[PDB]
Amino acid sequence: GSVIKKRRKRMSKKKHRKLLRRTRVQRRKLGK
Amino acid sequence: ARYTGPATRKSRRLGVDLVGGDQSFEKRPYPPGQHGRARIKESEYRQQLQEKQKARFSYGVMEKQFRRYYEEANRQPGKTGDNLLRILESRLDNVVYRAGLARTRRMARQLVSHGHFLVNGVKVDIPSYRVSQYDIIDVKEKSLNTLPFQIARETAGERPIPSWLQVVGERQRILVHQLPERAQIDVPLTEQLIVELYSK
Amino acid sequence: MGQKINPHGFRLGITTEWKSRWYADKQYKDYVKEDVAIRKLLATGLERAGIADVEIERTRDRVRVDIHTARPGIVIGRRGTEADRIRADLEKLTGKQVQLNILEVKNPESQAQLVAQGVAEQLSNRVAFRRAMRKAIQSAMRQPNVKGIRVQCSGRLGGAEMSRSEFYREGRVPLHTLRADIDYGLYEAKTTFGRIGVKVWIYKGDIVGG
Amino acid sequence: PTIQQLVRKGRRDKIAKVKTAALKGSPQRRGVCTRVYTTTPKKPNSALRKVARVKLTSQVEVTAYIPGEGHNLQEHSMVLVRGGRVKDLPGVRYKIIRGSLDTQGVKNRKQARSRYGAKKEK
Amino acid sequence: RGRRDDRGGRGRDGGDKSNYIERVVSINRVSKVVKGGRRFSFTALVIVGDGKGMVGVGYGKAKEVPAAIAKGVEEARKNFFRVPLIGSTITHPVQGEAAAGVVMLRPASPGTGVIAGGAARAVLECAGVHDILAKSLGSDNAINVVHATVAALKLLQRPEEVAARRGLPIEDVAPAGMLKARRESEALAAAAAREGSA
RNA sequence: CUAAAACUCAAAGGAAUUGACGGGGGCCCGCACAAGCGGCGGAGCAUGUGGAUUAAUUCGAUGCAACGCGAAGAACCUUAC
RNA sequence: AGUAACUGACGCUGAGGAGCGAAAGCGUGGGGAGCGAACAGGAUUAGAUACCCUGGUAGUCCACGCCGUAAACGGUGGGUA
RNA sequence: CGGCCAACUACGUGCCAGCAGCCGCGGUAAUACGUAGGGUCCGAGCGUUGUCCGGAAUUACUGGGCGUAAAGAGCUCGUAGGUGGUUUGUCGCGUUGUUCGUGAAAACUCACAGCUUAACUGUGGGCGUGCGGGCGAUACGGGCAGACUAGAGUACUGCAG
Ligand SMILES: [Mg+2]
Ligand SMILES: [Mg+2]
Ligand SMILES: [Mg+2]
Ligand SMILES: [Mg+2]
Ligand SMILES: [Mg+2]
Ligand SMILES: [Mg+2]
Ligand SMILES: [Mg+2]
Ligand SMILES: [Mg+2]
Ligand SMILES: [Mg+2]
Ligand SMILES: [Mg+2]
Ligand SMILES: [Mg+2]
Repeated sequence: GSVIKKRRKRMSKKKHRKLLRRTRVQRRKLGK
Repeated sequence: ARYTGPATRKSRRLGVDLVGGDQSFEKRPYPPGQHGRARIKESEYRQQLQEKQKARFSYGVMEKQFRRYYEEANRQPGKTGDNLLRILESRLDNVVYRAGLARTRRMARQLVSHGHFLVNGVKVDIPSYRVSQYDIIDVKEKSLNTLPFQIARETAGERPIPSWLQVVGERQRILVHQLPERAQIDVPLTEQLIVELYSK
Repeated sequence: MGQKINPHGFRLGITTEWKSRWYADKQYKDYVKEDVAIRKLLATGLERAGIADVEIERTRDRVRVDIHTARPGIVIGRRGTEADRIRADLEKLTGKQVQLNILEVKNPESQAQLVAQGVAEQLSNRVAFRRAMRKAIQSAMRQPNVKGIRVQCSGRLGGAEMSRSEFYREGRVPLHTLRADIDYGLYEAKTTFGRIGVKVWIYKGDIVGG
Repeated sequence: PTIQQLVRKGRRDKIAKVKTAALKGSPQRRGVCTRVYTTTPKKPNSALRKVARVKLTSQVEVTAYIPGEGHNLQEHSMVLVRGGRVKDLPGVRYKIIRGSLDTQGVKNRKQARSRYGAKKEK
Repeated sequence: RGRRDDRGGRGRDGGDKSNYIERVVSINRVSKVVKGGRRFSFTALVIVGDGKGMVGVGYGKAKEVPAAIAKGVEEARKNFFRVPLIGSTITHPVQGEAAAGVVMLRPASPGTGVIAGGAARAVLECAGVHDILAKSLGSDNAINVVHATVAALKLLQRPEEVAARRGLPIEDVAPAGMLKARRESEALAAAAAREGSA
């Protein structure tokens, strides 16, 4: 089909990965 | 509750004569109200509801009673329309109105509610009394020697007595042989539309 | 609707004639004044009676009117009640006499102005404008020595709000051709909602008329 | 398809989709009223809807709209909240009944006669 | 649709034979985009048929509602359709499948009454059925439902026809009740014919 | 990887049909581009418009397609301020 | 594929499970020509932390192991007449 | 009382006050708001709230699909399961027919009867979709005892990569 849903999923995954990269250090400090 | 408004209004709104003998209907065939010349869109549901409303306003029956009659007709093994027409014509008010002892359906209902008959020698004051086969409808002397009953029995020239009703003489003892049928009733309006409406 | 020029207004000196054919030095003003006054006076009457053209000519201090009525009998009723009445009205409104002389048309369906008047009356009589235009086109094309027709009823059709301009035509109606002898009719109908325009074109034949 | 799969596991309902958190299905409830103010509907309809935060007796806090023209209730009043639906107001799913405990009916009303708590005039 | 029951001063207004039960399903405006502005049109879904059972659907397209209705009527008259019947009901239960319209039709006893959607009830009333059941399962449309009804009616077959196709006489294909109903319908038709001729 | 809940929306999607467009392509025109001529834009005069006053600066046109337009006649009149 | 001999139903799928599994990334010991994440500058842009240019650390390669992710698209499961 | 859905005329409110279940209606000329009438539905009930179902084929066994609407696991091996070629005999677990007892009373319905009709009530049946025992049937699903190659796997001679 079109690429609207694909672009939405890409944006969501990119924001999730950015949040993960930001909170990586905190998650590691909590899981150490 | 019993209807009290004018019957000519409903007759003109529906487009058919409900009382039979009337001149206002034929003089003003258009629906009543400020808007009687407006073109109304043809609708199957509209016509189906108008048929049931005509039947109701002509037979003087409530909506719950009509629904119960339709349910009993559908429950019966026969056909819905004919069964409903039969159970509606078997009423004592319409029976005595068609037998010639009354001029209008309203007058027949009033008389049968005032307790002026004797079903099998027992008093009755319910217009919804459904007669049966070989049933006898008598009249007490107090209501027989009165003015309205005398006029009703002497003016027996409006319509002929059907095959399922008979007058056995001057006593106005209404006798029924069997239940009515489609050909014996000969109702102007049909019943298929009312059946299709109530079967929604 | 469109920028098409009036064929009569364009060929007023080539093919079509003029409704006011006279000349006067410094008195043309009063002449046209009396002309438009007579026109406004006869508007309602001759519109209810059916009018096609009012040709007015000026003579030595008198007038010469020629009105083309379609339905004779409404304006010409009893001799001394309607015709003489309107004549006396015109005379007392103007500063001279009026030797009114009516001329009957040969076919109401062949005149554009009469077709426009009829279709406007039909539309105002609360009827279907489409059917009215169709029947008018049929009447005007039932071999009244014609070859083409084009009727248009613009404005608020059907008492609505949108300015619907139904373009209805039949036959051959060329506007760029000069050798056309096409008759034109412009009418303004008054309804309970506003104004309506009626533009008619009747291409009779390809007569030179030189 | 795959009657074996159907017998193994599958063919279950989707969800109950509770309409409103009626707290055991109470059609009409009461509570305390607070901050009777005005809200703005969406862009297709510009108006001022009179709403108020109602703390019902079921340990819940919602926002109810007062239908009608003139509202008589105010801070610390006894109202009758019922389940409604307002499309123009995003997030409002409750209304108030006028003329139940402390609310007053609308003035100059002889057509509705059922909602807004309109009485019969003599 | 308006100003049709008039009385013109012309010779004839359209009074002729072929008084079939014409019925319109729905009429919706169709728009087309061009270089400046939009052009509107009208599509009419008409169904014309005789009370005997011969039905026919049409699809008129024009720029006016009356013209579209007339085009649909002409298309229906040009493309007819035959339908079998047993007295007043359908022959056997069927399930027609159009592109997306799946219309299931079932018989019924005399006096039940037709029950179907908008377009289905319209086409069935235009046909010679009075007491049957029908249901359109999806596609939420009218043209597709009409086509599905047409396909269902086409999938039907007469009793004598199927008997002659399978190579067997009567009483070996039709049930006893269906045969009795067919005999009653034939008797009623013969009575109507003789009472109309005499 | 297993995987929801609250909240929100009256849609979100799939195919094709007609307009608009591609700094997409192909076939062609307009003193349109190129060469030339005479200019506006540089200064004074004439008005019109924008903007500011005003007892009133009547009213408008808001590009191309309004701005030597309505003024093809403003001391009273025209003029509606 | 051919011979068609051999047992004569031993045929197909498969919940969990097991194996393989594009590129990218990590550990160990090497190597690293070219290309090339990040990084430096040169240039346009009002702003270029990018498209363009110049050098280049990981990566791209080898052996031992790991996560099991792709438009892993024929977006179309395996088997039968 | 705009279309769904049985039913319109005028005054005041003209982004306001409001109406409303979905579409959704008002920015001076609202059949969509209030008010006056007129029409429609019902009638001692009428509209609303909360709940369950039909429509919604909208958990599709009766009743859908998985290329582009939601969807073939990225691909293979395999446990339990599902399932299975032709044919002879045999058991009859499934299936089918019959018969006995139950499936309470009660409930729905067919017929009759009473309370003036009806609601309501009583009587004779169907139903109480099943279950427990006996017998019959063997084509089919199932088990056991046999046979065979069209499926399955192996053998010998060549073949592309
Ligand atoms: Mg300049
Ligand atoms: Mg302007
Ligand atoms: Mg100019
Ligand atoms: Mg002055
Ligand atoms: Mg697995
Ligand atoms: Mg690698
Ligand atoms: Mg490494
Ligand atoms: Mg580089
Ligand atoms: Mg795959
Ligand atoms: Mg087998
Ligand atoms: Mg029992």
